[PDB]
Amino acid sequence: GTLEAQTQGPGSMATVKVDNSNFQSDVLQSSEPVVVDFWAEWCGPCKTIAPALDEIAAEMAGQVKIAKVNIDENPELAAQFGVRSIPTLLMFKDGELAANMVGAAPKSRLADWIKASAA
Repeated sequence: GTLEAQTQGPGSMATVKVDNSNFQSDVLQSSEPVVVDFWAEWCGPCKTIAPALDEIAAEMAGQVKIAKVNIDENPELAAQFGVRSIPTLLMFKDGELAANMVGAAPKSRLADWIKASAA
């Protein structure tokens, strides 16, 4: 036979990449609140917040998970969750859609929104 990779491969070890294979297990069934960042390679504003989201994910380890959904790869998932422009972040808590925000923002504002949304 053959061995299994232990990670999702090169890419952020702070955030989790989500598609249809793990949206239920890693987002909807998560014990911690989960922020889902809907992004695409062509979204310049999304790129300007991606490092802040990695930092928040590392700092909030065990408290709030940060997931990444590429909308070009998961367009129906994005559409079903009402994502009609990016950047968009959604927070899920206990399988419920708790909050959203649109547009880029500095780390401080992202973190404030996460904390308020998870309250």
